[PDB]
Amino acid sequence: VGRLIYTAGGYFRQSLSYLEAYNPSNGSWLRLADLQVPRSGLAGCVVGGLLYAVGGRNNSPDGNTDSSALDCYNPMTNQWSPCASMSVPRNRIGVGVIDGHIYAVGGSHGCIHHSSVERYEPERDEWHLVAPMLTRRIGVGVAVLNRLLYAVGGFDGTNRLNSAECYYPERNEWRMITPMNTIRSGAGVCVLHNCIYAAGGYDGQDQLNSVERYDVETETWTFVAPMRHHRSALGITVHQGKIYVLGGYDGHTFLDSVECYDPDSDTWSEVTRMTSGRSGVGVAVTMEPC
Ligand SMILES: Cc1cc(C)c(C)c(S(=O)(=O)Nc2ccc(N3CC[C@H](C(=O)O)C3)c3ccccc23)c1C
Repeated sequence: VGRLIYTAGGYFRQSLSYLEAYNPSNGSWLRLADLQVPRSGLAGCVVGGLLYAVGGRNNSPDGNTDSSALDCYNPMTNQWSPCASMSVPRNRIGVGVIDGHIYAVGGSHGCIHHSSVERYEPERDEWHLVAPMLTRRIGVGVAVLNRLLYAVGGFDGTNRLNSAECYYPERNEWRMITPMNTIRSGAGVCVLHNCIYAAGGYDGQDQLNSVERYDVETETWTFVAPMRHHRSALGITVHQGKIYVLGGYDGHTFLDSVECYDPDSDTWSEVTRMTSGRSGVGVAVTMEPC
């Protein structure tokens, strides 16, 4: 359910199919069952000890193709299993989980930028569209806090976004929440305690290192200790009350750089480095493969 940091897919010269797990308890990396198709700018989530890869795109030399797929990886069997496909392909996707259901936010398909949202029901192996986001959003940040889905930043088609909105599943509607202090396309969005962190990204001109959090109670975005490196198209996850950023693009290189955020000590620290440097990775935390 939650023990190893899994890094699914990514990109470096082409869309990677790598599935490496990191043990923060001994700094080790474990290469596992490669993804059936390589994918990049996909989402990674965990539902009931099972790891899911949602969306992305296969930027290959033989031709680039956005994904509608939702694969499943099992730490016990160390196997990938193709599950029910989402109505649409969604590259630079956003995913969150509310009450054991995967929500698939925005993402792009060819020139189209999606405003749409779809909900996977693992018990039935079905995908059903729900009300769409108020804005079209790619490279969107998605986080669930208090059984509410939040879509942070992204790119509408014309503008890079600082805006964010919340989804209330019962009413099946989206309302805008306080906008960020910074414009963030290709952010790294997660939830730690009661705050929603939006780290790095691209403000239209440069890769960001700034990390700002949204406090739900107070409804205000606030800056915190910046990251060591500037990153857009980065991996983010929370493990044992510490935010972990994974790779991404700095403006010059596709980083191998993995940083941990101690919110208690308000500090970012170089924790390891992924085998290969890469961007657009899918990242989730679940049980070891034993
Ligand atoms: C540098 C770069 C160039 C190429 C050719 C590709 C293919 C990749 S990628 O695989 O990682 N995909 C992604 C490219 C660009 C992204 N955002 C970030 C900022 C950028 C913008 O508004 O300018 C759009 C992404 C966001 C989330 C996930 C994957 C993203 C990368 C990062």
